[PDB]
Amino acid sequence: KDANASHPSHSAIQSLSFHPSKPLLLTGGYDKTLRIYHIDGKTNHLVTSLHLVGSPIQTCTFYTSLSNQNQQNIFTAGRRRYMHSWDLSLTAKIEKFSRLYGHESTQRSFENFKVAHLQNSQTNSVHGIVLLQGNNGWINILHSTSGLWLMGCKIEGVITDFCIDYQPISRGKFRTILIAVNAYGEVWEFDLNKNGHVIRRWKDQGGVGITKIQVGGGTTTTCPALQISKI
Amino acid sequence: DSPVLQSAYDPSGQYLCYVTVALDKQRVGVQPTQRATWNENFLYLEDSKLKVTCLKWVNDTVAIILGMNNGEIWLYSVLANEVTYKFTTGNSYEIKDIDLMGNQLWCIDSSDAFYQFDLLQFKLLQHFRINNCVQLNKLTIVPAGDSVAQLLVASHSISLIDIEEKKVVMTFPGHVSPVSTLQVITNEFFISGAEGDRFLNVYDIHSGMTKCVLVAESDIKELSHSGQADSIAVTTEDGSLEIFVDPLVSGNKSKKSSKKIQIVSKDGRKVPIYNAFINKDLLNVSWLQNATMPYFKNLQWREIPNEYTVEISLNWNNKNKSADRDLHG
Amino acid sequence: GSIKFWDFQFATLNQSFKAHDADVLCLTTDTDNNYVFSAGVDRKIFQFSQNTNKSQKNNRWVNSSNRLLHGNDIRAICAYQSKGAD
Amino acid sequence: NYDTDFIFLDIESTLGVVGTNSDIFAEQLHKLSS
Amino acid sequence: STARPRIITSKAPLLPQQTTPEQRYWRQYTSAQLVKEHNSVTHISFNPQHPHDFAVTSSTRVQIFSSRTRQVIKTFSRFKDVVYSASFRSDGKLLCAGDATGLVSVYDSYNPRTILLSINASTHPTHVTKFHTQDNKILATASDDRVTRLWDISNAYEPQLELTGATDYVRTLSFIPAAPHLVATGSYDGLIRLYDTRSSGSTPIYSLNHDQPVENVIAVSPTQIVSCGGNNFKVWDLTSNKKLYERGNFNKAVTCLDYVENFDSPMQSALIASSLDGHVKVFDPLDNFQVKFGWKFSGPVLSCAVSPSTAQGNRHLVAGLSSGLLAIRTKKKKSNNFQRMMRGSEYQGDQEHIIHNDKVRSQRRMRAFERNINQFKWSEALDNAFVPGMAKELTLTVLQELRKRGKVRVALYGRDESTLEPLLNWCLKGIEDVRSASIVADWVAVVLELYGNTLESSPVLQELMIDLKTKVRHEIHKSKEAQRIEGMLQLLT
Amino acid sequence: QYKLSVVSGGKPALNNLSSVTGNKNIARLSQDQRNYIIPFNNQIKVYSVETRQCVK
Amino acid sequence: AVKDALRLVHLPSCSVFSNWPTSGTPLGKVTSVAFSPSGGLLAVGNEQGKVRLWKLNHY
Amino acid sequence: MSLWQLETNSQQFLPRLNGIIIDCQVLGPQGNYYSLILQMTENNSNSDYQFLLLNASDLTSKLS
RNA sequence: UGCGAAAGCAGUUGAAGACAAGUGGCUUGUCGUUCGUUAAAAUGGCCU
Repeated sequence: KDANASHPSHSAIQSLSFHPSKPLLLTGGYDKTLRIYHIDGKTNHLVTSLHLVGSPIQTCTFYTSLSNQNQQNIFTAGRRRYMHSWDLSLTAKIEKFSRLYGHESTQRSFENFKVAHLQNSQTNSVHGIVLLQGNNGWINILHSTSGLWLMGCKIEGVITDFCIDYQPISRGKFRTILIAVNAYGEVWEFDLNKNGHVIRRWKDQGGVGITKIQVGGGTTTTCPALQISKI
Repeated sequence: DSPVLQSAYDPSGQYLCYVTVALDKQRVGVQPTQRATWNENFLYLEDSKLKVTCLKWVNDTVAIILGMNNGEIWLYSVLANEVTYKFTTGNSYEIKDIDLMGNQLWCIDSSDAFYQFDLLQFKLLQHFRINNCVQLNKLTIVPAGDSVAQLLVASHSISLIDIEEKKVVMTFPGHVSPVSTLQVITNEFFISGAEGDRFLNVYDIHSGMTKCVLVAESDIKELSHSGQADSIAVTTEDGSLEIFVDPLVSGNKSKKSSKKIQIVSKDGRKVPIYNAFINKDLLNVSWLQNATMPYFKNLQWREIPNEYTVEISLNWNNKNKSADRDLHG
Repeated sequence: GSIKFWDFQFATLNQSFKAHDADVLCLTTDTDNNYVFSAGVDRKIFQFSQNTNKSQKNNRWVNSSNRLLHGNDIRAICAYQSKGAD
Repeated sequence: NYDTDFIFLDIESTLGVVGTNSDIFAEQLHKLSS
Repeated sequence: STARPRIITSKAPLLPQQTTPEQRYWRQYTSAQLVKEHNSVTHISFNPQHPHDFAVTSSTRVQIFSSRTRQVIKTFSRFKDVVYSASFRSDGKLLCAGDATGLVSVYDSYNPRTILLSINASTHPTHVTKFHTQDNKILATASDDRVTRLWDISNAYEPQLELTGATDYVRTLSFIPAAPHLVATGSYDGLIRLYDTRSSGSTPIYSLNHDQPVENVIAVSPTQIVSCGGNNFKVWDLTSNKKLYERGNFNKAVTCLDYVENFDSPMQSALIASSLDGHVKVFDPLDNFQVKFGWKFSGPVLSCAVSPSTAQGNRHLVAGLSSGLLAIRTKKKKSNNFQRMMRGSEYQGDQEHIIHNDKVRSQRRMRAFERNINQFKWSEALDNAFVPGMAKELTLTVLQELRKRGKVRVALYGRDESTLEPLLNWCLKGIEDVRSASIVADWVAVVLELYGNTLESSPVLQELMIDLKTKVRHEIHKSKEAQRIEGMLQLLT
Repeated sequence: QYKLSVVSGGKPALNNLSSVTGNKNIARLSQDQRNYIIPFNNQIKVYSVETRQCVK
Repeated sequence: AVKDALRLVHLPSCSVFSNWPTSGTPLGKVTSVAFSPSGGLLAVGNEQGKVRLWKLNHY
Repeated sequence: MSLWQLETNSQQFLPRLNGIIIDCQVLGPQGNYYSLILQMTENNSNSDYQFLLLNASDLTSKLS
């Protein structure tokens, strides 16, 4: 059965994400509402539904932390200078991120974000980062709970898309790599568990107008790991 | 249609066990019917096509027996979260109904076979099958103490069965469709109700004669009877509840419902009741508030009016009033 | 007014500082590149330091200091550093 | 105050006034589901 | 943390003769039109129903003007003598005009060529003709025959009722607005008679003694009516036969009245009065018929009217003068593919459970002095004060904000001759006013405290200080003589 | 028939020591950081950060 | 950009599945897509406002 | 209350906090709260402190 | 500082010790020092 058949959408469905554990599907579009559906085979019903006024949404993501796997945030954002974060509690407590901590000129719209995990690498403490794709070549990485700007990674060209790769190192330590593509086809990989420094820079063979990069086969941002040893 | 595939109360109506699908796999959860005395962990069926066909509360480590569709009765403790023991028949046939009396579990098969298991010994005691009963989908033990004589089996047509002779001793005219509820009321009566009809009938288990017919005003999903036959509450297809008060007295051959309860929200949206529970003066109704999470309500059903409309508070357009901010933002 | 440090191989930015209020006309460094001094039309001289062992092992300049000494501009800056002259 | 009491304010600001089976299953489930 | 409080504009204690809401509303009736008629405009009526046209009765023609272009849409010129009264029926469908030969002629409105019927009333001139306001098929015409007549417009041969009884020159009718059997007529002997039409009709049920010869009688409530004649107007409770207000706020005789109800206004009701000396005034019936606004015109005003209660468009006040001209003052009032792509932007959360709202409201734009006081640019805030296009209260409030807030001296430190001349050249103008002169005093005192050497060097602010000295000399003569007047009426207590 | 009582709270009363900069805030968060334990000069107030009410 | 433009390419073999989607799959103008982490289950949202749902029976 | 990004020396402000900050500290495990003591020194006759934590996300006064 | 009214009316401004600079003393100046008396400045300014 069509998942949003129970409660129709009033716009084109711009983003779509499953929950990492629960049977929930979050849809959202330019009608500035976001809907969660308990999906099954027969009767995909609507769990809850939140209409953010004056804020059409373009990307919406279930985030679930690695430490306790008990937060269940929803980060959502559109063509705005803010990004909402709903804390799932089954009223609804949402917060708004609207401060680039000195970096507002290079981030004029919170549309293209991605959420990922990051490790402190002196403690074994992970925390979520949101990653915002900005104007020049910039990716502004900031904390997913405090909203503090952690670091920024600039590629040379027109930034078009990016993805997050993880690689394990030892027992309980992994490393986060940001993979960002020019429009022209040249790809930067930034190690960002340290300071956001480039470790590899390669070039796509062929390809001249590049719109979308993705990784897969392990833990992406859309197949997320529930436990840190499962990365 | 309802996401809750199977659901049943424990005796005394204190917990509700319910099987719902969760993104192509069945999951079995238990909720307390009153919090004043969430439970966020489920039993997960790990196969995409294994599913629960029946479930029964045992009575004292508390457990559920879940009759599956691969010839197995799983026995699952609820305080812990594992199937403690896996009864199996020799076959792969789905099992249509189970019951237990004391420690003696009985079950029916899709090949119309009867199996008996012992919960104290974890063993298949008996396996048999009887003639002219060929589409069985309900059994009910007629209670006679620790003796577990006289099963009562339905196939659209109820048949009383002596198990020492493995033979049929009475034959009741059932329905025109498969029987969906078949429950013993007193030591001389049993109620039965079929799939897709709104007529229960109470039969006399000693003669075969139908005492009375009970008429819901919508197709009956589940029923509960209070433990002393004085009240029967059925829940129907349109999400309503109908209480027949004292149905076993002299509205002479067929009785209508005495009380009818439905739930609406503050808006006008009618939520459906599934699977209520009744006892002496106390009635506990269940619905789903969000998509699959059950909410309950206790009611003194003897002092409510006849046409009762429960009102619940449910989010429809409410402005998200954050506690850290006044109304002016 | 921004001062940027770029990794030569990979040809890409490591970190950008928003230091001056107008143009940065001239900037220079010392011998072992523990400091970078910079100046322009907003007439302050900024000093960017990497002298800490953690700064050298992490490749992280910090915006250390800032002095106002000139009257109108700074169009030229240079550095000399020897055994009896720095 | 206008209902026959007198409030006073201390110098460290304390306002004062001069006036006129199933049970163990329930317990262990509320433990194990919290 | 809070938001920043806005800079509050310095308001002084209010002076007398402030702008009332009534006179603000009645003062936005502007853009006067003067249309020269052939003779004195005697009557003017409005269309009731689509209340958007008005008929002006000049001599020997009646012109319907539109209430959106103010030009003559239609005109009625086939009268033999001077046409006197012209009113629309309550349905606004046809137009009656009494003529100086005693020939009431009723046309249909918006068609001057179809004269519908010509009632031949008295041989005397018929001076007032109006339909019933409740009934549709009866027309009341009074004439210089000292007898009014009610005519059924089906049987237009004999009058269906003949209201006599008045001794001299009946010039006005009126109907009572809830009881349709009740006709109040007014004549040049005073004595508003009024008649129950179910009775004989040759005797009034009672009579109201306006002492002057009345010029008009209108009905305000179903109970109270207002008669104007002579220098005053009086109001009369009709259930108790008794006068209860009289306003005589004119010099010459009040020629006409009319009344408005429920229209979009601070005034819930309004009676305006036109009075042969140039004045038309508006009186508010809810606070005891007190006058709230007035217009003065270029000659003796003979008749006036306003747009009716349901005007819904361009709203008019018209006054026709005895000089032979007409004065109108009005108050006025991408792709289907792209839209399918950008569909949802007008939804606003109807079927949605929770609806979150944290879009902050966009406040008024900050002026340059306010954002400079915010950015702590205090000398730039003083510079932004003394631009030419600044309001006087705005210059005063940024001076007062720099005075209270920080330092006059900080705002005045880096200055010289060319950058002090705006301040002192404004202080010349601000020293005259009472509300500014304390701030002007301490600002001039501080600037001569810390620029006493530039006084010596530059001669072209020496003369500014001398002009300021003569200004304070004039102002101190004024502030001394005000204390003398204060004493000389303290003597008279 | 008249009786005196102290019924309403007072000042929060942090560490009133000299020579301690930084940590003079003796209020604590819980470990399951849902309620905030602040002392007063008359009592220990325990507020709840979810609902902003004093709960104990 | 166009209607029904969705392909599922099998890999490591790098070969597009040739039996789905067909000409009668109501994919629409595919403006989002999502995979379930456990069930083997596609959600495909189009410009009409419809999430269509499919289950891959390998999982 | 300013918070200095020590990489680029970049301040983020919170400007009108009805009292001078006599103590400020991060509080959470991830640092999601700031706790502050505000001395409110317009009256010189008493030392009256306001205790104000606030969530670090949108810098709103959670539990003053 | 005290009494006052928002005006005003009476009172002032010592000592010890340590340290710093200058030329063990002498001079000058300070004090997260004590006793007694009712007693201007580090280019450094306010969020989305």
